[PDB]
Amino acid sequence: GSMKTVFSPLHSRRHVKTELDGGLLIEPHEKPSRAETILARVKDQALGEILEPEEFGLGPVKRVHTADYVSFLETCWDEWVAAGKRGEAIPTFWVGRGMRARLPKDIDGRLGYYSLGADTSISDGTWEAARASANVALTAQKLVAEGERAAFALCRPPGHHAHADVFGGYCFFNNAAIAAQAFRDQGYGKVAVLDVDFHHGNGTQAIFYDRSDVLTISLHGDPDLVFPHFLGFEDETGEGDGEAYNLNIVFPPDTPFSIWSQGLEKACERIRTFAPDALVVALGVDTFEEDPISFFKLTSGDYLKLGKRLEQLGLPTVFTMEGGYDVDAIGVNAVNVMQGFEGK
Amino acid sequence: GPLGSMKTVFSPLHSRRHVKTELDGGLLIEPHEKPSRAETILARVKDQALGEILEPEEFGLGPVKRVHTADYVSFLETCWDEWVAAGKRGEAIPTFWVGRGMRARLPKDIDGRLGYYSLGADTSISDGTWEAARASANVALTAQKLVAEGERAAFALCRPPGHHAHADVFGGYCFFNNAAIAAQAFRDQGYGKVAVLDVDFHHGNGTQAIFYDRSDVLTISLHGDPDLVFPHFLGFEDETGEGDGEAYNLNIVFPPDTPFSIWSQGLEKACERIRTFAPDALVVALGVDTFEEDPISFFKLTSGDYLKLGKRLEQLGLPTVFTMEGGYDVDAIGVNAVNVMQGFEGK
Ligand SMILES: NCCCNCCCCCC(O)(O)C(F)(F)F
Ligand SMILES: NCCCNCCCCCC(O)(O)C(F)(F)F
Ligand SMILES: [K+]
Ligand SMILES: [K+]
Ligand SMILES: [K+]
Ligand SMILES: [K+]
Ligand SMILES: [Mg+2]
Ligand SMILES: [Mg+2]
Ligand SMILES: [Mg+2]
Ligand SMILES: [Mg+2]
Ligand SMILES: [Zn+2]
Ligand SMILES: [Zn+2]
Repeated sequence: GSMKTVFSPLHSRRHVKTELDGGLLIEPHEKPSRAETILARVKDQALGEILEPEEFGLGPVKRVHTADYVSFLETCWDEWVAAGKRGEAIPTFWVGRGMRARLPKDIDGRLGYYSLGADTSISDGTWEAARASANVALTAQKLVAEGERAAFALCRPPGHHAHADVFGGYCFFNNAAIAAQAFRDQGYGKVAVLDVDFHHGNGTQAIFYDRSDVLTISLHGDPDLVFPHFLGFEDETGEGDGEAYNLNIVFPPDTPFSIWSQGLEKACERIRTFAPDALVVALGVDTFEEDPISFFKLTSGDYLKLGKRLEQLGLPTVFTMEGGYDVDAIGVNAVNVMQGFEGK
Repeated sequence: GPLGSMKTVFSPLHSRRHVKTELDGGLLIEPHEKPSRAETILARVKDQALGEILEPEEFGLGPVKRVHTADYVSFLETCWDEWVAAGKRGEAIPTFWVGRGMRARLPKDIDGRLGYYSLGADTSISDGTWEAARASANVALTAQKLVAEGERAAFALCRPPGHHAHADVFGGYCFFNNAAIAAQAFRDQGYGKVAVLDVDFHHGNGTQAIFYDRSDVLTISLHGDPDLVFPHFLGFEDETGEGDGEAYNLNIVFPPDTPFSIWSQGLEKACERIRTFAPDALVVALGVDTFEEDPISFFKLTSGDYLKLGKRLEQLGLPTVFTMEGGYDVDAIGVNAVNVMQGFEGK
């Protein structure tokens, strides 16, 4: 069975040089070779047709992200350079506990207001790559809505950590949330977003937190121990009409696929009772045993089983690429999910 | 000239805080809040024979914990050790924090705790930060005791500074809110009410937050517009307190190129608010980064204006503790800070 992949070469326009890590500025983990290695394996395995995204404009993006946030991402680098800063655009101050969530005028204050971390430098081309990556997800969703059983959105930058008006965790536009909202806007009554990336999809959770029409599930490492730290706990089950439409399943270091799979089954069962009309899978392969910044122990073969189990949900499915940082295996791992899904 | 009567408290342990990196404009550069700041001010204290100089008494963490939460104090004692133990190779700097929409929930990992307890990433923690912050609170508390025991005023030559630290948040180069700690010590010793006046260029956000719902401590700050400058998310003029504290916080905000003539009009307003409040003691959070030559200032105070500031503060007629806050160590840093004390003493 074949599956189409949407890939944009514009991802390379985001090529930052610094990442704040352990008190030093290091080479960034979320680097362009990630997207190129997955794309190469897609070709090598003849998974299916590869296409460039169509341009949907900011309309579908602003169905999820606030107008102010979108404007800020467009002008942030220019404002940063104009203000005389010499590094890449990195937050120095933020709304600390006890302060007001009030938007200030200065670039440093806006940059903290709209962020949850300092590891996600902004520079020239970030706006364009974030736009292109959102259009990648939207093209995959159009492919599925127009007849494809599934499509692979090879997004870079990733998306699942981005709130309606907060960037961080290498994410700017929540590609999965945008594709989910695209389904809803096109008449799909109910959408599930399943987050199998190693880290919590905190952005997706926040975006739909008070809603029952989009079910949000994430499996991830314990946020007591890893990013995002301040969301992702198992007591976060929604609010208002969204109560019982968010589900976090956390795991500790050294978790093997046998145990992680038990969490997947719980997720799948919650999807079954929810009975959605479409599925968005925010796919990260940083659950891999050789991932440099994560502590699960999945093997490359386990990604074939993952894709097989997702296919058994029987839903229209859009895969949005999130994390995964072992550059030798990232291509093999991600395409294995797709090949698993296609019965291979 | 003869030795004056304004005593200065100074701890050599301030040099235990001596960090190598500061995040600024996307670069890790040499920090702006250097040990030479306190040494150069101290040299002017000696050179002007302002008064006796003494080392602080050790008061212990008790008076610190009248202002700061126990969890936060424990965090600052262990932060460096936890950071090294987790394998980080740089100084201890927040990478993630409680962004809008996330929970104010304390996590286990050192990275999460660093972010939970911080409002900024320009304030690296390293070895000796705990000890220097402790010594600096003791500097303020020794100054408070000197005034409680009979002195009209004393100068707490604190480093690191304190006015940006909340009960459980550090940032803006500050760890323990020395001014607040001294204000609470006045209160704990039977002074019915205390006013804390912040003349540093930046908003005293920590002090405001600490007493924000209280009427027994009046908090006033003059500062550059937080729309433009740190701390950005507090310090606006509509923050007037809450609950019992309503009308007991006053922020006085100024734009770029503000001259002493206009800054003094806000100082007159602050002094009037202190007069009708009628406190039993006054704590002045003194920054000299209002100086026209301070690299982060956009006020136009001259060195002579600091003499006029000190004279005006004396006219309040209050028992007064000065805690040293900000001010870059351009050549005149000590001239300017000590000018405040000499003007208070009648120069
Ligand atoms: N310098 C310190 C950064 C350490 N790592 C932060 C964890 C972010 C996880 C990102 C991800 O993998 O979930 C995404 F897909 F969004 F990129
Ligand atoms: N790399 C970014 C830091 C730029 N600096 C602005 C905020 C520092 C204000 C501190 C102060 O002057 O109020 C204190 F008294 F605490 F020292
Ligand atoms: K996840
Ligand atoms: K939901
Ligand atoms: K001030
Ligand atoms: K107050
Ligand atoms: Mg600024
Ligand atoms: Mg390897
Ligand atoms: Mg950590
Ligand atoms: Mg009275
Ligand atoms: Zn991840
Ligand atoms: Zn200052």
